[PDB]
Amino acid sequence: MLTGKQKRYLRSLAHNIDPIFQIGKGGINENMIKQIDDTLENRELIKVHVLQNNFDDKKELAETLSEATRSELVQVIGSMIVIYRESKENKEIELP
Repeated sequence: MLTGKQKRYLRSLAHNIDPIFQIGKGGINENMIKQIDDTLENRELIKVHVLQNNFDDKKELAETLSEATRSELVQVIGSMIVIYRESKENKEIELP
């Protein structure tokens, strides 16, 4: 759904925002996504805080988080993941 140019614009949008769903250190747990699911299903931009600790590993989690969140990782900030879930509610979202 998201494309290169959309990631840059949106990647900054979720950068100054705070994560409301947090993944444990084990990796990505559905219980955590159960909340992220409703959390992101309501908003358009979701910045998640994952405790994978590893940097290249946190990205792999997006492979599972993005594919499960039906969204697209605009970027990953340390222990935070920046993703954009498809559009449903006309929120002031950009995506050229």
